[PDB]
Amino acid sequence: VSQPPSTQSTEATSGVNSQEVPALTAVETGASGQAIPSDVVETRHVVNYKTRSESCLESF
Amino acid sequence: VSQPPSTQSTEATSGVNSQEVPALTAVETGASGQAIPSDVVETRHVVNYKTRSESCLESFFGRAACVTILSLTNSSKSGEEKKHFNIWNITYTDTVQLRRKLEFFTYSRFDLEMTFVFTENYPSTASGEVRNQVYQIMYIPPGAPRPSSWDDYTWQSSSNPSIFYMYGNAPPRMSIPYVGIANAYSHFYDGFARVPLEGENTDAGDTFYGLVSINDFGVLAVRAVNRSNPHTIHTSVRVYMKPKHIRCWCPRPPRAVLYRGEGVDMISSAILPLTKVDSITTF
Amino acid sequence: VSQPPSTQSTEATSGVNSQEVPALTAVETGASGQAIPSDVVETRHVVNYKTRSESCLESFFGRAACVTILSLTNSSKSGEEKKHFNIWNITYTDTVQLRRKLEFFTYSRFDLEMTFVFTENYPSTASGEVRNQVYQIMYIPPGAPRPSSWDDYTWQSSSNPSIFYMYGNAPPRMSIPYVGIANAYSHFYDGFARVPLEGENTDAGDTFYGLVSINDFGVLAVRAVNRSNPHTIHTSVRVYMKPKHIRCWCPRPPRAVLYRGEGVDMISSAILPLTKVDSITTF
Amino acid sequence: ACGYSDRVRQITLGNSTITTQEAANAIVAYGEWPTYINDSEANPVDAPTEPDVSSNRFYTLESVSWKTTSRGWWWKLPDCLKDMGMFGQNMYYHYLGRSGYTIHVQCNASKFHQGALGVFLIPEFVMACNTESKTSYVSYINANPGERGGEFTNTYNPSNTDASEGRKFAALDYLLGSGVLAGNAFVYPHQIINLRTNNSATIVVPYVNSLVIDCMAKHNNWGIVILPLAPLAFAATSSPQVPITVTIAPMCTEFNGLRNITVPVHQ
Amino acid sequence: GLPTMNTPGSNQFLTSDDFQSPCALPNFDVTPPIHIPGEVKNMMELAEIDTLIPMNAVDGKVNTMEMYQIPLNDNLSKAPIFCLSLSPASDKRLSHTMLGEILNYYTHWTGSIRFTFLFCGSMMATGKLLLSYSPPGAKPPTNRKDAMLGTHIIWDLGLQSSCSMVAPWISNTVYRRCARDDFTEGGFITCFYQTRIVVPASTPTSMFMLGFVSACPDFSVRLLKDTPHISQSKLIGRT
Amino acid sequence: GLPTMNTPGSNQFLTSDDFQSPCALPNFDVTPPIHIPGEVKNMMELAEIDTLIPMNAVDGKVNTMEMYQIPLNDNLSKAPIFCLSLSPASDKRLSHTMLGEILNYYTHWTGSIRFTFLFCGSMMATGKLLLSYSPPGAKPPTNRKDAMLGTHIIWDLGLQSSCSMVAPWISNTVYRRCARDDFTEGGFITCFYQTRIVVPASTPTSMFMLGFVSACPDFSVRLLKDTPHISQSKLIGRT
Amino acid sequence: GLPTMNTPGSNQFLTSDDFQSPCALPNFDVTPPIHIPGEVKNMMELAEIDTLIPMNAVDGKVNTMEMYQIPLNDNLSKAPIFCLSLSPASDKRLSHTMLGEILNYYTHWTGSIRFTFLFCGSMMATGKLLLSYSPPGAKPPTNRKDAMLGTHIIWDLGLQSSCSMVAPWISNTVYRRCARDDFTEGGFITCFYQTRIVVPASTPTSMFMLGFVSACPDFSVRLLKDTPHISQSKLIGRT
Amino acid sequence: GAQVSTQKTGAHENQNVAANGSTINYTTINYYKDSASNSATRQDLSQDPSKFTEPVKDLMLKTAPALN
Amino acid sequence: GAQVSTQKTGAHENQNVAANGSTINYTTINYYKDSASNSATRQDLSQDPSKFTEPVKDLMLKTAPALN
Amino acid sequence: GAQVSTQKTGAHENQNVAANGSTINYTTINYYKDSASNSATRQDLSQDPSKFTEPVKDLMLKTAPALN
Ligand SMILES: CCCCCCCCCCCCCC(=O)O
Ligand SMILES: CCCCCCCCCCCCCC(=O)O
Ligand SMILES: *C(=O)CCCCCCCCCCCCC
Ligand SMILES: *C(=O)CCCCCCCCCCCCC
Ligand SMILES: *C(=O)CCCCCCCCCCCCC
Ligand SMILES: [Ca+2]
Ligand SMILES: [Ca+2]
Ligand SMILES: [Ca+2]
Repeated sequence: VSQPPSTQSTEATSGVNSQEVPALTAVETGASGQAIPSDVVETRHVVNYKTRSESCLESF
Repeated sequence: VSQPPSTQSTEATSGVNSQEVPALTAVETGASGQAIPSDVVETRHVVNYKTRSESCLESFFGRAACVTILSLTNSSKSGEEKKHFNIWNITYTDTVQLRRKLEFFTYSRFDLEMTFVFTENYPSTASGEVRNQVYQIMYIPPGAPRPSSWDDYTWQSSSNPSIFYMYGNAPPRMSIPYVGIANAYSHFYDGFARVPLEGENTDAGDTFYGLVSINDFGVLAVRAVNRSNPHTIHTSVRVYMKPKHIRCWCPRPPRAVLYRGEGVDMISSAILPLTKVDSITTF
Repeated sequence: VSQPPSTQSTEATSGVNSQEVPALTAVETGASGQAIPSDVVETRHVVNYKTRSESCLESFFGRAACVTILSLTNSSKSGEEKKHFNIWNITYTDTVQLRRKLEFFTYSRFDLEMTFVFTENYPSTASGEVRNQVYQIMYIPPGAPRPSSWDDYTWQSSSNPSIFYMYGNAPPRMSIPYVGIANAYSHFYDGFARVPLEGENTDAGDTFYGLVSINDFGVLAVRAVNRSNPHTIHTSVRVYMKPKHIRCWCPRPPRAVLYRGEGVDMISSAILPLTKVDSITTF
Repeated sequence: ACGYSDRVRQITLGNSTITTQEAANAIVAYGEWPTYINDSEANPVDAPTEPDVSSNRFYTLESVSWKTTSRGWWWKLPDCLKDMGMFGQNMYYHYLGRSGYTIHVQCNASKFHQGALGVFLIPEFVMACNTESKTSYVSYINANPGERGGEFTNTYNPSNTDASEGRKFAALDYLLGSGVLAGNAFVYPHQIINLRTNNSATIVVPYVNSLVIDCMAKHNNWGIVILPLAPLAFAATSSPQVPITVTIAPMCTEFNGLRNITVPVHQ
Repeated sequence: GLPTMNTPGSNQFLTSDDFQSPCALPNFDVTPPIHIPGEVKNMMELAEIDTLIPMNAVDGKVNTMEMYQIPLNDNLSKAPIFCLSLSPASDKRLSHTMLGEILNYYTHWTGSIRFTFLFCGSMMATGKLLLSYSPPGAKPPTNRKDAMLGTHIIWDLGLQSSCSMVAPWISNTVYRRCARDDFTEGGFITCFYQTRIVVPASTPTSMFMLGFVSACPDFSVRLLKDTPHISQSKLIGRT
Repeated sequence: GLPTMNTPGSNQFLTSDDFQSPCALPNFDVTPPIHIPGEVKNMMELAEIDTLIPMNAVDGKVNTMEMYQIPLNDNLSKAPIFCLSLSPASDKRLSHTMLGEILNYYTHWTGSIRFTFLFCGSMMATGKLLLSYSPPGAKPPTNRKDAMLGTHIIWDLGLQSSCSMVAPWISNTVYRRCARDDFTEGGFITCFYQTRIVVPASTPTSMFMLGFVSACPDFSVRLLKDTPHISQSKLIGRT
Repeated sequence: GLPTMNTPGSNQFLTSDDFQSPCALPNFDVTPPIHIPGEVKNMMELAEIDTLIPMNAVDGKVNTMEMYQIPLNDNLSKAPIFCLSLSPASDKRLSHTMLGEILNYYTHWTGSIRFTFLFCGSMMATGKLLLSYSPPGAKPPTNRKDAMLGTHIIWDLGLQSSCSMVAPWISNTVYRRCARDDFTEGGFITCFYQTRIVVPASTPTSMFMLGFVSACPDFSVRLLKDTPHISQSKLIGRT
Repeated sequence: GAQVSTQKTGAHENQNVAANGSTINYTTINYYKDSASNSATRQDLSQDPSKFTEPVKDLMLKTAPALN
Repeated sequence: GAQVSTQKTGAHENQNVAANGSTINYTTINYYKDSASNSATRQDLSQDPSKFTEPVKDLMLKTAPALN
Repeated sequence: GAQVSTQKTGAHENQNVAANGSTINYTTINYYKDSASNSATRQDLSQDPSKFTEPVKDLMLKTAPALN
C-alpha cells in the first residue's frame, strides 16, 4: 500500500515587512515566475490531497 | 465470518403501575414518537433475525434504471443527414422513476454504471436490405467541440471516451467515477448561477435560477458509423444509470405530484396527490 | 474424502423355528409392514453399494421444467399494439409436469432458477424483412404499476428486476431467493383469504377459497423493445423453473386424475385413473 | 437539579440574549453543531475572516401576524439577514461565505388560545415558479425577499401571460410550493409551537452544502418555513390575531475572497 | 486459449446484476470527500421519522392542509373520532405518509407501527380519548365497547401534549404484502371519547389533534419494487 | 483479455445443468426458517410407506373403493385368490400405488418388495392362506401345488391381523426397467387357501382382506424420467 | 470447458479501456534506450512554464506579435492598463497560452495562477503600477479605488525587472469548469497606475510590459476531453 | 476461497468406495454475493423413513407381537 | 489478491446465524485499476435513526416527562 | 505470478489516504510473452518542473534579488 504524491498544500502564513521580496524577480534570466499565494498574501493552512494523476503522459 | 445486525427483538414484559409513562410525550420538541410494544402492552420474548439488509442505500439504488431513449435514423434521403446522429444531454430528469428516488436526498455521492441497449427497426415500407450496424457513443464533456454532421472530425475521440457497439452483441456498459466538481452531487439548488448587480433588469435571474442553471455533465453524441444504405433504417438507443458506491445526505419528502420540467415546478393540471375518502370514519 | 450411505445390505441368514414371528404384524397400528428377506427366507450375504442418491429431493427437483408459454406479436397493424406485449401471472399451474411433482408435498421451501427460451416466426405471408429483436422481461411484484401500452413509463424498471435478451444469444437465466412471506411455500390451503362475518351472503367465500385466493407472486411483463416494422413478427417465450436448495414437508398422494383449474377440482369427464383388468386372477 | 426545567432556557451570542419560560427543549439539526472549516477540509487558500461577535449574534426580523386566514410564511438564510448589521457587511464584501445559525421563533398567546405552528428548517428550499409558460422562472429580486420573506397561499394560479407574475414562487402550502405533501415536512429539522404547550421554538443548524464554503449572494442554504398545522383560534372573536417573531443568529461564520462590496439588483 | 464454455444467461443484461465494468475515465482524481451533516445509511431510518397522516381527507378537505387536522369538540358523542385500516402502503390516507411512500418502493413489510397524536386544543381544555388497534378477524369496531376489547390506551390530555399508541406487529404471516390484500389483513385503528373534551368559560369549543405515523425499530421492508405513486407521459422522441 | 477458447456445448441450455446464475433480487433478507413437522429428504422414504393395492380392479369394481377389497369366503376352492405380476411401474394395478407412482418417475429399480395383507373378516373367522412369489422363467403358478414350490409363506389368520410376504430381490440384471419389458421379468405373486376360511354360527360367510405394497430398505430407483400417468391438453396461447 | 458466462460490455470497444492485446511482432528486439535531455512526465509540468499573454489582442493588433505588447506611457490616467477575466481556457486571450492550451484538453481545473509582468521600458523610466485579482461576486473593478479593495500588489519598477501577482485559488467549488460558465466564475485581474511612469530628458515616453501566465504547484487539471482549438476538414475517402 | 469435493463415482471409476485418487475431485468457487445463485446443494443421503412408516407411540420390534 | 466473504443466507441455508459452512463463501477479485469499476460496496447495516427521530439538544428518556 | 496493487480511490472510498482495506486491490497477471502487450504502465506522479521553469545555472532563491 502506498500514497500518490499530492499537489503542494498551502501552509498558513501572515504579514511581513522584510527585505525578502518573493514578489519581485527578473524573468530575463529565462526562469519562470515562482511566487505562490504564501509569498504574496496571508494564507490559511490547507491540506491538499488532489493529484496530477491524470496529466501523466500515460493517462494523457 | 460475521453476523448481520438484526432489527430489534422483542423482550418479554408484563404489567406496570408506575409513574413512568413511556406512552406520553411532547412531539413539539421536534422529536418523533419513541414508544414500542413493550412500553404499551404485555409482550412475549421474540428473537428477531430479520435485517434491513435491503433498505441499505446501496441496495435501494442498486438497479440499472432507464434514464432516456434516444432516436436516430441512418437514411439516404435528402434531409436525413442530421438524422444520422443525435446529441443527448446527460441527466436523469428525462424520466421519473430513478429521478424520484435520488430526489429523496438533497445531496448524494457515487460512481456510475452506464449500460446501453440498442433496438433498430424499419420505418416505412423500405423493408429492404441493410448490412449490420456499428454504433458509436461519444462522451463530450463541457467545453469539447460538438459534431456538426454525422461525420465531421469530432468522432476521432482522441481524448473523449467513446464506445463502439456492434449491434447484436451484449449491451455495452461502462463505469464512471464520481466526477462532480463539488464534494458531493447537489440534487437541489436554492440559488442562481451568478449574482445580478445593481444596474440590471428588474427581472434578472429568472433565466439562471435552479440547480439546472449550474449543473452540467456534458453530452452523449450517438450515431451509426455505417454509411447511408438504399433503405432507411431507424435505431433507438436506451440509456441506463445505476448509481453505485453511493451515500446521500439530508432526507426530503418524496415527489408527490407530477414533474414539470427539470425543476420543482408543478402543473395546475395535476396537483391532487391524495384521494377523497368517504368519511373520516370510513375504514 | 467420504463414502455415500448405501442401501441396506443383505446379511446371510438361515432356518428358524422360534416364537419370534417377524412375518406377522398388525397394520391397524398405522405402522407399515417392516419384514425384509432375512425375516422370511434363507438369505446369502450381499454387500450393497447402491445409493438412493438420485431420489434426493434436490435431484428429484433438479431440472429446468417448462412452466408456461407466452406469446406476443410485434405488428404495425391497427389493433396490434396490445399484441406488442404480454403479462404472465407467476405460477407453476400453467402446466402439469412440474406441478404434479411439487404437489407431492404439502409445503416446500427453495430458491428458484428462471430460464427463458425465445422463438420467433412469421405469421402470414408477411415474410419480409425485420431487424433483430431485443426483448425485455420485467418482474412486476404485487403492488407495482403495470404497463398500459407496450411502451408506457413502466418499462423504466428503476426498481423492478428486468432482463434484456438479444435474440440469438444464450437463453437468459437468473436466480431468485425463497421469497415466500411465510416460513415455507404452501402448496395447498384449506382456507379462505378472509373471514366472512355474521351479516353477509349465505354464499360468501365461494370467491375467496383455496390456496389460489391467498397466494400472489406478481407478474412477468414481457415485450419486444424494437418498434413496429413493415412485416408483422410473432414471438413465443417459454418460462422454465427449477426449484433449487429445496426441502419439503408432509407427503401426500400424487395427482391421480386430470387437473381442472388451479385448485384440486376434478372434471367428471376424466376421473377414472385405473384400468379394468380381465380378472382378479389375471397375471 | 435545583429545578432546571426543560421549559425554561437562555441563549447568548455576541451581545444578544434570548430567554423563554415555556420552550420545548431545542433541537440540533441532524445532530451536528456549527463548526469551522478544518485545515483538511479547506478549499479557499486565503486567510479567512471570522467576525465572531461582530456578526455572530441575534438579529430580529420584523414580526408577522398569525390570522385565522394566515396560510404560512417562509424566509431564506443567509438572505433574510443580508441587511442585518455587521453580518451583512461581511457577507457582501466577500465572494465566499460560510455559516450556521440558531433559529428562535417566538409566539406567545394565552391559556385560552389554540394553534400550532410547524417550524421547519429546510436545506436547499427550492420552490416552483408561478407560470406554466416557463420553468425555473424566478427573478433574483423575488427569490430573495429578505427580512420580509414570503408567505404561503392555498391556491395555484400561474400567469402564463403576465411575465411579471411568473417570475415568483408559487408558495402552495399543502405542497411546500415544492410538489411534496407538507405532511412529511417533518423529515427536516423542526419543532412545533403548540400554543397550549410552548411559545418558543429553538433550532440550531449547522452549515449544509455539497461544498465547504459557498457564495452566499447566489445561494441560500437554508429556508425557514412556518405552517399553521393547527389554525389559530380564540373563544372571543372570529378574527383573532397574534404576532409571530423570528430571531436568527449566525454562528461560526467565516469568509474568503475579499474585494469591493457586492450590491445586487433592487427596485 | 483457456478452454471455456458459455452458460445460460450468457450476454444478457439483468438490471439487478452487480458486476465489474471497465472505467471510461481512467485515473480520475476524484474530489476529496468531506463531512456533510445528516448522512443516511438506510431507508428504514427515514421510516422511523414521525410523519403527518391525512386522517381527514374527506371531500372539501382532501388535498389541502385541512386534511391533516382531525376534528375534536366539546359535545359528547359515542362515535368514532376516526377510523383507519392498517395497510401502510394501501390505504389512500396512509399510502402518502413518509412511512407509506417508502413501504411503496418495497413488496413486503414487517414490524410495529407507532401512531402518535398531538392534541392542539387550548391549554384550558381537558379530556380523555381512547386509541385502539384491533387485529383483523372480527366485526370492525364501530362503537367503543368493541374497540376497548382489543389493544388500546386511554390517553389523558394534559401537560404532555403528545401520546403514542402502538400497533404491536401481530400477524399470521411473517411479512405482509404492501399491495392491498385480504390474506395480509392489517386490522383496525379507531378512536373514541373516554369521557369528553371539556372546556370552560370563553374557551374554543372545537379544535383538532394531529396524527403521526412512524415505524418501530423492529420494522423492516423487503423486495424492491417500483412505486405506483408517480406517473410519466410516454416520452416524445424525435423519430 | 485472458486468452480463452469456447468449446462444444458453449451457449446451450441443458435442463439438467447445475450452474451458478446471478440473483435478480440481491440482498433479499430471506424469511427466517422454522421447524416444520414431517420433513422429507428422499422419495424412497415415501416408497417404503405401505400403500393399498387395487388387487380387484375388475369390471364393475375398478375406479371405486371396492377395487381395494379382495374377496374371501367360507367355501373351499383350489383357485387363486388373486394373481399379480411383479412389475411395480407397469401392471395396471400396481402402477398406481404410492410405490408405483414413484417408480414411474424413474427408469430403473432394484430392491425387495413388501406385500402386506390385512384380513378384515370377523374376529370369529379362522383360516390359513398361502402367499407366494415365484421368480420368472417357468409356467405361471395357476394351482397351489406349483406356487408352493417357490418362495412362499403360510399365513395363519389370528390375533395378529396383518401378515407380510416379501419378494426377495431375485433378478439377473442388477436393475429392472420401469417400463414393461420381457428381459426384465418380475415374477408371479399369487395366493391360495392352505385350508379354508371357517366361520361358525351366525358369522358373515364372506369378507375381504386388504393388500398393501411397500419397498424394503435395500430398494433404490434411478434415472429420472417424466411420468406417463398424467396428461395435459396442449395449452391455448393467444396468437 | 470452464463454465463461463458473458456479461454486459462483452465485445465492446471502449477507447479508454486498458487491456492486454497480443503482439503482432513477437520477440522484437527493441532499440536500446538512451538518455535524452529534457524528458517530461506530466502535462502539468508544462503548465508551470511561464508563457506570454496576448493581453492586447485588439483590432489591428490581434494575430500579430504586437498583441503580446502591453501599452504604457508617460501620461497619468486613472484608467485600467488592462482588464482580464479569470477563465484560463475560456477567455479569447488566455485560451491560447501554454497554460490555456493544456487546460483545454481537460474539463476541470484547480489551483493558483501566477501572473508575472516584465516592464520593458528604458532603464531611466520609473513608476509604480498596481496589479489586482478580485474574486467574483461584485461590480467588476473599473477604477483603482475598487481594485485596491481586493487581492493586489503595488509593483515598483526598478532593477528587478519582473514582478508576479498571484491569483490565490479562491473558489466555492473545489474544481472549476474549463468551458465558460457562470457558476464557475473566475474573477477580475486588472491593472492601474499607483503613481505614473515617469521619464526624464530624452527618454522614450511610451513603452510596454510583457504579461506571462503560469500555474502554481497546487494546480491540477482533470477529465481528459478533446480540444476545440483545432479543426479538420472531413477527410476525402476514395469511395 | 475455492472448495474441493468428491465427485460422483462414474463408469470406469474407483471401486464404489469413492476413495481412490484425487482424480475424483471437483472444484467449486461461488461467484455471487447471494446464496440463491449457488449450484444444487450437496447431495444429502440422510433419511428417517420412520416418521412415515412407523410413527407409532410405543415402539414395537419385528420379532414381537405387534399387538401385545 | 482474491478476497473471500460471506454470502447472503439463502433458502435452505444456515440458520440465519450465517455461521455454518464455507459453502456460504463467495470470492472476489477486482480486475480494474479504477475503484469505480468495482461491484456494489459491501452491505452496511449500520444506522443512526436518531439524527432524524431525536435531534433534540437535552436528551429525554422514554420513561420520563418529555417536558419537565 | 499475479501481482496485486492499489486501485485508484473512487467515489465512496478510503479517505484519500488510499490506505483503507484490501477492497482497493486489483490483480494483474500478464498473459503475453511480449511486454508491449501489457496494460498501461503504472501511474507515475514524479516530476521535475524545474528543467523547464528554472534551468538557470546559478541558483536563485525566491526571497533573494533575482539579479544580484
Ligand atoms: C462513454 C459514456 C460517458 C458517460 C459520462 C457520464 C457523466 C456522468 C455524470 C453524472 C450523471 C449523474 C449525476 C447526477 O445527475 O446526479
Ligand atoms: C426477472 C424475473 C423475476 C421472476 C420472479 C419470480 C418470483 C418467484 C415466485 C416463486 C414462484 C414459485 C413458488 C411456488 O409457486 O411454489
Ligand atoms: C479462493 O477463492 C482462492 C482461489 C482463487 C482462485 C481464482 C478463481 C477465479 C476468480 C473467482 C471469481 C472472482 C470474481 C471477482
Ligand atoms: C490474488 O489475486 C491471487 C489469486 C490469483 C488467482 C487468479 C485469478 C484470475 C486472474 C485475475 C485477473 C488478472 C488480470 C490481468
Ligand atoms: C502466478 O501466475 C500464479 C497464479 C496463477 C493463477 C492462474 C491465473 C490464470 C491463468 C493465467 C494465464 C495462463 C496462460 C497460459
Ligand atoms: Ca500536499
Ligand atoms: Ca435482534
Ligand atoms: Ca449397505
